[PDB]
Amino acid sequence: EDLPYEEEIMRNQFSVKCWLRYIEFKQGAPKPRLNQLYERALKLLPCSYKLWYRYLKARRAQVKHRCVTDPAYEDVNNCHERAFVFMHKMPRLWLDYCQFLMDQGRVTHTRRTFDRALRALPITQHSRIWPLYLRFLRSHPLPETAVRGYRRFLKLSPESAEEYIEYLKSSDRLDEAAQRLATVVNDERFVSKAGKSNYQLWHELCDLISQNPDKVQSLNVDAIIRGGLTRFTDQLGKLWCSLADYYIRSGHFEKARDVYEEAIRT
Amino acid sequence: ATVYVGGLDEKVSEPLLWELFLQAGPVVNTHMPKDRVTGQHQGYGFVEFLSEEDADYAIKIMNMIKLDVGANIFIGNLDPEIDEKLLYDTFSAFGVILQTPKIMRDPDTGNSKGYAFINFASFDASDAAIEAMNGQYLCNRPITVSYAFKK
Amino acid sequence: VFLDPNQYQQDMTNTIQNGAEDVYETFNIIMRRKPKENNFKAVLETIRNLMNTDCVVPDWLHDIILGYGDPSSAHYSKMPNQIATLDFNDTFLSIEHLKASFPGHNVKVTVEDPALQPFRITFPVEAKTLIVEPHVIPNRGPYPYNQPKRNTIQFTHTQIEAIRAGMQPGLTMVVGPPGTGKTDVAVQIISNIYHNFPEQRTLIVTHSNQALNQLFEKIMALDIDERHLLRLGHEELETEKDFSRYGRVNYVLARRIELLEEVKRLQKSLGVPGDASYTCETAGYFFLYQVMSRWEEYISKVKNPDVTEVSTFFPFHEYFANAIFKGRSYEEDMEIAEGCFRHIKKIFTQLEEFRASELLRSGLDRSKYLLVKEAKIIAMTCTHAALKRHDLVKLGFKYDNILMEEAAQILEIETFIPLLLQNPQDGFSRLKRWIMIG
Amino acid sequence: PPPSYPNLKIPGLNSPIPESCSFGYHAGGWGKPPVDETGKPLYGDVFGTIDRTPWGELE
Amino acid sequence: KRVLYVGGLAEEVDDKVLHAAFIPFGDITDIQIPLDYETEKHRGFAFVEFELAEDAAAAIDNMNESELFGRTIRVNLAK
Repeated sequence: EDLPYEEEIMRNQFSVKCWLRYIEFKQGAPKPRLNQLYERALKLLPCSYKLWYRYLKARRAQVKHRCVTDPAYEDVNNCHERAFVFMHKMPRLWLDYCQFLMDQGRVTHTRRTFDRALRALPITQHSRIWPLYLRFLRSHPLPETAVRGYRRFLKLSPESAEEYIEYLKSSDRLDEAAQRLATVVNDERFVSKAGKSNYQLWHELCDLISQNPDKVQSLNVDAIIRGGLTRFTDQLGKLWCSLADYYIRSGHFEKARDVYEEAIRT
Repeated sequence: ATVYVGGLDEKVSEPLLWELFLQAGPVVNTHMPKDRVTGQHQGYGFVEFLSEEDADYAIKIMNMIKLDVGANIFIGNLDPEIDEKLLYDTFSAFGVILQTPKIMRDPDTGNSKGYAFINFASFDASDAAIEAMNGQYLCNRPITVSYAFKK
Repeated sequence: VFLDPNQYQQDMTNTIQNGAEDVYETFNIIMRRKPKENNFKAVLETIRNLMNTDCVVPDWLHDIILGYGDPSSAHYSKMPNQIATLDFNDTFLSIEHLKASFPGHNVKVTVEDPALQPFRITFPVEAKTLIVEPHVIPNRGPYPYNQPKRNTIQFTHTQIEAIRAGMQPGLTMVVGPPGTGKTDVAVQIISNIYHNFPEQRTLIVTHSNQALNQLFEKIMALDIDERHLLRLGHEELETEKDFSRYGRVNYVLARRIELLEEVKRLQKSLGVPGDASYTCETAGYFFLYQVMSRWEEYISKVKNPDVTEVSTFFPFHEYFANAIFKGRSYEEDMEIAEGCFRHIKKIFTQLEEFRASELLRSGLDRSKYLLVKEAKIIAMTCTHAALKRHDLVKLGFKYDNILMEEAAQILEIETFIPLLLQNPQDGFSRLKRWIMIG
Repeated sequence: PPPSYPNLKIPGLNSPIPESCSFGYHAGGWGKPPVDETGKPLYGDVFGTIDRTPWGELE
Repeated sequence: KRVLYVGGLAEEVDDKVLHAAFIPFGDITDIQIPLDYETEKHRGFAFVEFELAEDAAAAIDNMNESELFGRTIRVNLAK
């Protein structure tokens, strides 16, 4: 049926339905046919983006024995053929190729492609690149804080901000944990802290956990013990935390008697 | 064969009950032998499907069909795709609902972010329900339920 | 009005403890002053803040400022990060001027052809030989008028050493007598820094508006894109162009309109149907779809080679029909096509940079975006900087090189205040060069 | 469906898509047409693969 | 269930802006915007028909109460 398929496409090249039917009819597709349909649809009309992405995914599923060397380049080339098509299929295929193929070297190219799709900025792609960046930083936490800053400085999101704060608190002692702690205890508005919790004490708890033994620059006692002394409103909670902070912050040769006098006053 | 029609809806008539029994399998008995005073539905009924596996899969199917000392339970990762009566019936399998599930949805739009709280009958009721649905299969985002916070 | 919290606390404490009368309930007169003479509080607040931060200054500058240690620890010859080969293309007008700008240096050219002598100078580190390499500036399109201007001031050997010290990292002090060409050497250093380092930002600090007007007039004669220059101030225009925030916003909008029109014309010349007007994002999409694709195909065709096919495969003949190929040699036609593609890429880059003007509707947001990212050279006065240093640090303005004129007319605090106009970078100061001429 | 009754096929579950049905897992679709791990459905096909004029009649 | 109503549109919001802001969820089939011929401006609302009902449902989930032209808009099933 190859000859009548070509006899239809000679007069109906602009019809892609005949091309899809011809690709379905031959159940041996990618011997000549994947490249032929790609060439015909890429020289005929700048359309059929969904069918082209589906065919690229089907070929990737078919040629995945040698997982991705040539199929990855083919999917990337078809994805670059999308000029300004900010769809929910080409970024998905780019992320799939960055997951299967080489990553974190070419994932910079995938991030650049996501930014190029996000130049017109509809909020669908960054909400998929930032979780993809956090999942890709599961072996090396170098760009995790950077994606967190690109999402927190370009999107107001309390749940994402709390996730990034737990991400930077998953560091050694105070590696960006102090910055997220200060940004979470700042509390200019009242929507970000109320995202996944409402107690008006989690910020004091985080300030006290920052007052814990860590390796921050100084962050010694000033703001944390200051706020815990003025607006405590919790019996023996801020007092004990302040006594321990003056107990072991750095040596505490004079801060120990500071905690003792604080206990003698209150 | 014998199936407990729990959260047995008041006006949801035994006639359509038996028609769904047939539309699932062997509609042999649909009965909710009620209070000798009320006449309305008594919260648990006997539905006999004369084949055991028929009643088993019919039960797996017709579950979730949409028929103050702190007895309120918080239920999150919430399915936004539910209705009021169906959610109330699902919650009420282990007790009454003294407040239908108030879904903490955003007000800008009318579409929820995935949390709610529900006043059940008992705290042990919220316990059992939140246990059987702890992490378990919610509609699209799996359930996560327990005792509720106070606002 | 906001009252002094420390002074209010002192007054309240005195009233509470010593029975004093209420000082806040006895004021009967309110005095105002000239705003140009009423900046003492702002300077004192900048001082208190810069004393409350870690004061992260360059590691080669702390001891120098402190008045002790080796005074030569900030020179270019003593910096370990000294650049060997530096592009002084538009600094020297001719090879004789280049050789004569170093009486004590022996010039060794990488080409013997006197017709082959843009020059790059590589320094040793016997050792008094400079490796001079002539270069050809890449073609910028088929438009001969698009060729970049060049400075014509025949700098002396002292000016050459000052410009070289400015192009090298460290602290560079220029002692200029009246009419010694201080503006000329400053403009040459700024242009060399912008051209050798396009990823760096230059902060220009003056004492009065006259020095800034003269520096802008001097820059206007060089190859400096006006889209990266910015002038801050809180005044009578002295320049032929508007370098303030509002002038830059209007110019960016007009250039973006011109770029959208040129993109529509290029689309029409390429045979792409569609009457829709393009924006910056759609312009980038249409570029990466049609222009990048056609350029990649033509490059695979002619760069993977006849002189005729180089023009037969040009996909921008109709786009360049208003202006290409000579058919003499393969290299020349390839360079001309590359220059046309470079002009098109410049159009796409200018559009991508201006898209922020559609991303921010307010003029103040547009000025903030241009000052923080788009601009590469931001100029201002010592007083304006001392007043708005907090605003700069809060908004996130950053800079790599600092050039100051009339430093002999700036107060000490007015010279230190420009060095902390941004936060430190991962524990280190981002400043790379500190040039002061006066 | 039914262990010993079953002679009923469910539409979208054991029968094919009713006219213009939608596959998907949200509220309003058909979901996973129940199939084996080898691809054969739960039963049936959950996906989907004269002249009767009366002689004497009044005008 | 492919056609959704979107209200609260700022005066500058246009068919191209709507296509750009809704295109991320999936291909769009049509955009209809009622305008007032006496003023030449829209009435603050529009109807977007996407190719896919699932893409329209995702766009409804992600766009309702979202920001466009500095203001919150409403997104819902049109009928």
